[PDB]
Amino acid sequence: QIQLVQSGPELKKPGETVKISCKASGYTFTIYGMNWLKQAPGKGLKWMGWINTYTGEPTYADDFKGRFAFSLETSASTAYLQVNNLKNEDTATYFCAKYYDGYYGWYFDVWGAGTTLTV
Amino acid sequence: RDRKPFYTVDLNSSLTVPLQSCVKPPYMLVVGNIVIKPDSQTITCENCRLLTC
Amino acid sequence: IVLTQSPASLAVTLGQRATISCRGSESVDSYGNSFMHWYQQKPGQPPKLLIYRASNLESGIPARFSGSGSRTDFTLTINPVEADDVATYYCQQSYEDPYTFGGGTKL
Amino acid sequence: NNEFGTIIDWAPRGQFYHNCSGQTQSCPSAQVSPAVDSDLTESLDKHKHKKL
Ligand SMILES: *[C@@H]1O[C@H](CO)[C@@H](O[C@@H]2O[C@H](CO)[C@@H](O[C@@H]3O[C@H](CO[C@H]4O[C@H](CO)[C@@H](O)[C@H](O)[C@@H]4O)[C@@H](O)[C@H](O[C@H]4O[C@H](CO)[C@@H](O)[C@H](O)[C@@H]4O)[C@@H]3O)[C@H](O)[C@H]2NC(C)=O)[C@H](O)[C@H]1NC(C)=O
Ligand SMILES: *[C@@H]1O[C@H](CO)[C@@H](O[C@@H]2O[C@H](CO)[C@@H](O)[C@H](O)[C@H]2NC(C)=O)[C@H](O)[C@H]1NC(C)=O
Ligand SMILES: *[C@@H]1O[C@H](CO)[C@@H](O[C@@H]2O[C@H](CO)[C@@H](O)[C@H](O)[C@H]2NC(C)=O)[C@H](O)[C@H]1NC(C)=O
Repeated sequence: QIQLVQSGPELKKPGETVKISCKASGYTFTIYGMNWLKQAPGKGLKWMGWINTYTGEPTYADDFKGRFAFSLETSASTAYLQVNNLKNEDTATYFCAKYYDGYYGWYFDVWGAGTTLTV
Repeated sequence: RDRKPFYTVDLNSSLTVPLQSCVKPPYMLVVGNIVIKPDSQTITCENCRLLTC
Repeated sequence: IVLTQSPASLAVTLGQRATISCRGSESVDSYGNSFMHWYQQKPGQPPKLLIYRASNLESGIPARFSGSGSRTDFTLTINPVEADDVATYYCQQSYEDPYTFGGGTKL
Repeated sequence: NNEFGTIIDWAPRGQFYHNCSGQTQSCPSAQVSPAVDSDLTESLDKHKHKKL
């Protein structure tokens, strides 16, 4: 089955950087893009962007264009989300999800386990 | 298909229409192995046919 | 596209119908498909998609859940409410960047 | 576009395609011609079918 395993929780401070791993198992990594989702505790979900696993080209939302970097490792089928110069507004859970493909298929059936982050 | 939208375009044909296109004098058509040389600005042909339609 | 999901918190007893209403600032219908989706999220867990494209029951979801919705107006129905339905339900939009989720609805 | 001169044409040319803007990475970007040269010569009386 398709399963997206994320990294364990990590502790950080403002000014540092975090690397997050999301290894995909059960499908061809190059045919499906990887989506990154952020959820501040007690609030709704926000879409950050996706990375083209066929070309590597990263895309970001209008409210996440500032200090975010999407990278992936094709050989190990792992994608990396990088947050630089952490702030106090970055305390949120970060989700990696596989979209349901097809026409306007920006809805997600397989989600990552989760990764709690505090700064 | 596979719980996703699927779009099919079907086209069929059983009709063809024959046409005829003609020029009128003082115009004609030269049909054959026509060779154009851009350096010398020459048009040459051996055993072309003169046609109207 | 902004989404307004009502009610903010719904209190329904077991064995009774529960109805959640979601709206949108713009239509999400494209080429014969309405792109509105319903998710369920229990605390400490990632959301699970319940109804996709406003009318389709996801594989593995029990038959109690059922979806419906017209242009710009969509609803979620749970007739036989049980004790495991205590969670938050979000209506999601997949027609336009950034594909915004819903605020939430407690039940 | 060569040593014989440059010829251009501002009339439209039609083909089948997918918009692919705002879509996932599985949207094909190739354009398709529904009819080819053999559809005008081979098997004139025979019925022709095209499926996309
Ligand atoms: C504009 O000018 C063009 C000039 O090209 C005209 O095109 C001609 O159109 C006519 C019809 O109007 C065509 O005539 C058709 O030719 C065929 C004849 O069959 C040939 O092949 C069989 C073997 O398969 C031989 O036995 C036979 O002797 C011929 O060599 C057939 O397609 C047609 O006849 C068939 O259909 C009719 C009706 O369905 C039956 O009654 C017949 O028995 C037979 O089954 C027909 O005769 C002609 O070939 C065209 N010339 C070409 C392509 O060069 C355009 O008509 C003209 N347009 C206008 C509007 O004036
Ligand atoms: C493509 O096929 C359709 C049927 O799928 C054809 O339409 C029929 O044509 C026959 C024969 O002339 C008529 O008797 C019918 O009334 C037509 N309609 C239907 C619904 O059957 C159509 O002619 C074909 N197209 C071409 C260009 O030949
Ligand atoms: C693909 O669909 C999009 C969305 O409708 C089209 O983008 C529109 O383009 C027109 C003409 O330039 C603009 O006025 C609109 O603002 C665009 N809408 C958007 C970006 O949401 C696009 O033209 C389509 N591509 C095609 C038909 O090739």
